[PDB]
Amino acid sequence: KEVVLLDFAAAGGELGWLTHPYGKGWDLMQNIMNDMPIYMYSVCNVMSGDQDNWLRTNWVYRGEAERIFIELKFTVRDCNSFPGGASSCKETFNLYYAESDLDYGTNFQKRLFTKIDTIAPDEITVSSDFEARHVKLNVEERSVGPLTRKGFYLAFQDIGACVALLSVRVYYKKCPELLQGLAHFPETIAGSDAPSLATVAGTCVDHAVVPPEEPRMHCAVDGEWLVPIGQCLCQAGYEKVEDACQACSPGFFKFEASESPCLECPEHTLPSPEGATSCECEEGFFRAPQDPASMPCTRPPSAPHYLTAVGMGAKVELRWTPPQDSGGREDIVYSVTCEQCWPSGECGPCEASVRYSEPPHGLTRTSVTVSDLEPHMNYTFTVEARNGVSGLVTSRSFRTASVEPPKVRLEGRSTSLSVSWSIPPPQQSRVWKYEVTYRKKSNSYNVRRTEGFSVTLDDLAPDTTYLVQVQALTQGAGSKVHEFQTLS
Amino acid sequence: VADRYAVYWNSSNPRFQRGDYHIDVCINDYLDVFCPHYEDSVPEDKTERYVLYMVNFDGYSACDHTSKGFKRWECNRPHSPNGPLKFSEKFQLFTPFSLGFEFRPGREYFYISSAIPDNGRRSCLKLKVFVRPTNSCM
Repeated sequence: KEVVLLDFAAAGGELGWLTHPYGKGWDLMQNIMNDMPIYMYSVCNVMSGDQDNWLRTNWVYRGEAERIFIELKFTVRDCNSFPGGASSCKETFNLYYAESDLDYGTNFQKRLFTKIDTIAPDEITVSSDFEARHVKLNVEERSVGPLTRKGFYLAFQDIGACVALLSVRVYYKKCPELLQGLAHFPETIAGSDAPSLATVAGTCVDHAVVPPEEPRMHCAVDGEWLVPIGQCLCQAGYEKVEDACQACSPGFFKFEASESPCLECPEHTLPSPEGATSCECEEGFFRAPQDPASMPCTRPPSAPHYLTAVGMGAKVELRWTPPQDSGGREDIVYSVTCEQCWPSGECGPCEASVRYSEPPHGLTRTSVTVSDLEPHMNYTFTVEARNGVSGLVTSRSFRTASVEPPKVRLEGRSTSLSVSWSIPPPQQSRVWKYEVTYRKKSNSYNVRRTEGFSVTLDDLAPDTTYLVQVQALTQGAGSKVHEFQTLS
Repeated sequence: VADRYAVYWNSSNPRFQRGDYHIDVCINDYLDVFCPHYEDSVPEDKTERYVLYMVNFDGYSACDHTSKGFKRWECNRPHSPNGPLKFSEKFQLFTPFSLGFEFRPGREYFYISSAIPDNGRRSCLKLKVFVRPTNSCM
């Protein structure tokens, strides 16, 4: 943006500039142009030989100006258009300037002034331009710097030309007040040196902050802000609306300082007030200290839907399933505990002699093997399900599970094998059917079924070892493998 | 007079009330037109305002600038600061500026005025300038 220090055309002819020599050179003329009253300094001593006429402007307070720009508007008359026209006619005039600490007033010494440049017209005014009322107004601009003293003059030297000065405009350039990157940059003065890049620190607008680079701009000599470094961010609870930061709307939130808008409240949450960093949880639900506020409120899971405790051999196998209700979480872990009971009646916690095929806590698997158990003892295993928000409630979600084969003998043989078995009468009600399996002593065996307690394996090979097992089926428990040999 | 000729352009001036106001000048002499000036204690109704035109005879004689004149000055500030608004004309031979006004020895030039609030455009205030021949000017 340009700050004007001098504007002749705007002064309405009230400036009264100093001329030299006294009342000989430039004159203040007045005319009408564009139906408007205008003033101008003009001189046309084209017949008088060696001319040296000076027009000095009033003392101009420099202020903070380093490089000033001088805009001249003027006309120059064709040297050919003079009935007489001595070879002393010129078509240029000179632009001078002088720095000063104080106003010399009526004092004028030429050799104080330094020449800036020769001013020449792009358009010459010809004689025909005269009966046609045609004004050819030239525009010329120069610049000088660095200005260093309190003030300065401008001076115009005529050397024998036909000129009229319509406008004189002096100004310096000012990098405009700036709102960018959510920061504020004051109006600063364009330096004088061409390679001038003044670093201007910015101020974070209200409710803005620098999170981790601090905002900076660079003012050039032409008044342009060049290279932006860093920025201010709409911090938590705030977002970017147009050129500033605004509090999050009701029902929205923002947890960090980012260039993202406010996220609307997730599921199972309570409507938020303005400028919320996170939405509060709905009754009965929670969030973990690692959950993003975009994640819906969750809760502890239900118990493992199913749990089976089978005593295959001497070890017991625990096989379970994920809860019907996960509480809307995916970080579910399991933990197993044990109680002992002597069918004595007395009970107590599991002994330290019981081992697990896997550390009984922090389980992600849905099964574990328990070994080293005392016989006949009634073991009750409880498997608990826990997710990320379990530590925020006292309740527990778990499921419990507590942990005679046929005695078989040969009643005869031939070549075939006549087999019989037995189980205590109290158990006889439980068995639906008995399953007899017989293989030859790798992938092909034969199985029959009976509700009775004896079967005769038929169609067998002579002098042969067979693997016979009898399992008690229920709506179970199988015997050990027996080796029975046929006759010869 | 001397070198500058002051002309107070208002209907109260006896010079204009005689209807034959004219000045004999030489090249490089000046014409200083002083517009009507009133203090702030005037309802601006008796205040006089004019548009001044440079015209020929028939325009001069008929008080008509139409097709015979250039609009020259405008007395539109009856309350200017430093005394009356002033316009100046230098009777120069050659103009420094494109299309400035040039004057020749032994020639006559004419200025007429038309009231801004308009009175009737009848008998306008007028001025004849006679630029004396070189023989007469010293």
